[PDB]
Amino acid sequence: LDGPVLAMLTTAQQQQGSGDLNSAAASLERAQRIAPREPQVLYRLAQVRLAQGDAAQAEQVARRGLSYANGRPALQAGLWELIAQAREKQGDSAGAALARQKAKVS
Repeated sequence: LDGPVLAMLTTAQQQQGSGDLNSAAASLERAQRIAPREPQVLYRLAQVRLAQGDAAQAEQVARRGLSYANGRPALQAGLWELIAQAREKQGDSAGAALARQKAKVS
């Protein structure tokens, strides 16, 4: 396992788990300096932003992670569900259903 990326993920999850979504986001942006193309980093980053209520932001991060998630179906399913939840919180139930449709058949 790649230690540096995993260290930042681990640190991010400890911070999110503690209620410090700001630092978690900072830790995940530091993770990108090591792994700018890691969809799992983007997945967690989109989660933290979504948990902060920054839905439109989360959606674009998750949509970016998706472009790097090719041939990783469990992860693409996860990212689409995140995108659905981000559309929902933006008042968009059509784009949310269409996203959950892509999560179910990827």
